[PDB]
Amino acid sequence: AEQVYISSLALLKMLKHGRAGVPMEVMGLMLGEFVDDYTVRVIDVFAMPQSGTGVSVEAVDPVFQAKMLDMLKQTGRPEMVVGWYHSHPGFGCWLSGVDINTQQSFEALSERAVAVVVDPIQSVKGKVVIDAFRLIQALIHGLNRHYYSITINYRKNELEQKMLLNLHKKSWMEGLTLQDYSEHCKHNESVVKEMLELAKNYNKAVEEEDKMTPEQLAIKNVGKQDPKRHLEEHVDVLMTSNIVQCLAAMLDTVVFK
Amino acid sequence: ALDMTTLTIMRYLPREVDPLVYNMSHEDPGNVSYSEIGGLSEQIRELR
Amino acid sequence: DKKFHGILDQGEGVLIIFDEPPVDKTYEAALETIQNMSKVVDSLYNKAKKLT
Amino acid sequence: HGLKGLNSKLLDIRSYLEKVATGKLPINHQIIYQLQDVFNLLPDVSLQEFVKAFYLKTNDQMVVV
Amino acid sequence: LLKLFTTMELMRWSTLVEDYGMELRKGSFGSTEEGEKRWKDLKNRVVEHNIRIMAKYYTRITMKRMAQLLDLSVDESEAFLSNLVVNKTIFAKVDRLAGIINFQRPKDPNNLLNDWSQKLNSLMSLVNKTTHLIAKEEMIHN
Repeated sequence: AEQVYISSLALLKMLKHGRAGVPMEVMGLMLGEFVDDYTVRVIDVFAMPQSGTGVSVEAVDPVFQAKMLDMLKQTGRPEMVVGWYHSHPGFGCWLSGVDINTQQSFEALSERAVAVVVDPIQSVKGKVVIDAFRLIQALIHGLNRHYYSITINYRKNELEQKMLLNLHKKSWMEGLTLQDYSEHCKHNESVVKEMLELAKNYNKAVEEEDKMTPEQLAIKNVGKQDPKRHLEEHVDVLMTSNIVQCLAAMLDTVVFK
Repeated sequence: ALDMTTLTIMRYLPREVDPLVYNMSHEDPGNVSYSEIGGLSEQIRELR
Repeated sequence: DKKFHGILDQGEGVLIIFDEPPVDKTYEAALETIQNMSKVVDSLYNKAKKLT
Repeated sequence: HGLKGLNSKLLDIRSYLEKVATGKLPINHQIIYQLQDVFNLLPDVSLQEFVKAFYLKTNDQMVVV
Repeated sequence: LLKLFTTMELMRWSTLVEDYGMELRKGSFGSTEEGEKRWKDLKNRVVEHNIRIMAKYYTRITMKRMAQLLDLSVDESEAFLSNLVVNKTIFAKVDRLAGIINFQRPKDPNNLLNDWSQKLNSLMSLVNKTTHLIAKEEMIHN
């Protein structure tokens, strides 16, 4: 029932610092507010410097910390230190005992302080792996024994997203740009040629496999490269690539005049 | 150098030499010059 | 003998030369592909009559 | 998306030049030069030349398709 | 002299010889043997020069007038052009029957299209660059 809300800027700063530190378990601090007993909100983050050793209690730097605190005060980002991020690259999301002791050093500061583990490397492009939880694969370390998991969500804005949309957008002068033709012709002449050699392949596979089953099939096609996915896949490039180029010209001629 | 969990590069090093190349290298301390011996400036000069 | 690609006009006592270089490769491979396919179709139908 | 973009830029230059003729247009002989150079770069010309180029090209595309 | 070969224009041999002949010869172009042999080169370089620039401006050219421009007759020209195309220093193709030298390269639909595609791209930057100025004034003006 308990949950945290992690603002976008927090999460991106997070993954950035983590992915930058590979593989020395970095650390930093989390700025936010406790709404009720059922919620922690993290709106901000700042990064804690490294040290000859991994993350630990003294890794927290008071001078650095407050030095950042006031600095942010001047900017109106005033908010408690509600938790501390961390990263266990490659080892999934859990607290080592050494993670634990430090987590306690953040218990006696605030009883509701949380631990956030980020895992840079495994964290795929799809669903980013993130974990937040506090004390009392992961079960080896007593996921439920010494500590316990929490839940996470993300505070959003219709704009934030709108910036992010253009992330995988194009340029401006784009759309009217016509790749080098002559060079393109090679794709069709070279691409079609490469397919030609395949055309016979598909023929031989139909005349052959024509008299077999799927178990026998795995012996044939796990070995070599059936020409089926090659003709269909190969046609993909010629089709769309040619249509875009054909279409692009059709517009430049009429439009640009 | 490689990592024990992350298992990535922990820092590239140079080409070691094992604990045997030292004994034959920096260790074996020769003695007096060639004058110490002789009887046949044949090989002494010939080898030199 | 196809050496230099031109033609003689004996009417005016002239020799024309040309700069040929059009025998396009693309279109050639396209025609070749039609051949390999025209073989694959037959073989494809050879299984249809059996499955139908 | 690009077409929409274009139409925008053209507006911009258009009503600006108006402000040139109204909005106390200073001069900017450096812009006007560039506009001219935009026109001078304008591909005309359903010319017997182009009409063939495009034509010879489109056919190549048909063969591939 | 150097400034004369840097710039792109027709040489007209005779004027050159007249103006510079004396000042050249005085320097210690010598006799009619090894040195004199340079005199023939210089003439060559001149021909290569004019024929080298005509290729720039003229899209097509004729014969007579071309001889006049290169001073040399129909022979001294055809020869100079042949040697240039043999060794290769221009793309020119003649139409003999007392007519026309043709200096335009032989492009193909693809070549013409490249110029159009390239033109479109350059225009964009004129349409893009040209935007910031318009705005710069509005902010600096009102």
